[PDB]
Amino acid sequence: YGFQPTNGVGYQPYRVVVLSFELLHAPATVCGPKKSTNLVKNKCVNFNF
Amino acid sequence: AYTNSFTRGVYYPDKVFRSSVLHS
Repeated sequence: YGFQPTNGVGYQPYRVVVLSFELLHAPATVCGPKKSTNLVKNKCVNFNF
Repeated sequence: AYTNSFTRGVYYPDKVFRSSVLHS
């Protein structure tokens, strides 16, 4: 590419980042931010581990 | 020399517990 500052859009350079989330078969890893919370029991509950 | 394995080289395909279950 011979990039030059006086190029019409669609010929100017764009920087690209491709994030690819993969899930092999480990025990866990990075994730969003959760506030967690105590653990109940013996009670019908709605859980996320 | 060459030799014969008999029943060798079996590994747990992954995590996940499991009990009596002829799993394929």
